[PDB]
Amino acid sequence: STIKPVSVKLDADIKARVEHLAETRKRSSHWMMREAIREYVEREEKRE
Amino acid sequence: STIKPVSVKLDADIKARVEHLAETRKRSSHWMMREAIREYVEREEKRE
Repeated sequence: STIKPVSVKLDADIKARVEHLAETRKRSSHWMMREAIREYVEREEKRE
Repeated sequence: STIKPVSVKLDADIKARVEHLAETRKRSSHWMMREAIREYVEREEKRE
């Protein structure tokens, strides 16, 4: 399967807090946004 | 500047389920990705 790059407009406050958590959990800020989106659809689709 | 456009590499499977969920609730797929990320930091920051 291929990958689709989507542009997400984030405010500077949320974007900075996402980058801080990745350094403290040795993750990458790009990986956590994917996991944030992935868990969002999984939770909300099982409620439909 | 408090507006930063970030590119998130999403696979076609997650990219389609986010847009489908967005069509069924009339909020844009872009709005849910910002809310998906926002809830991730808020939940994970209270775990630190």
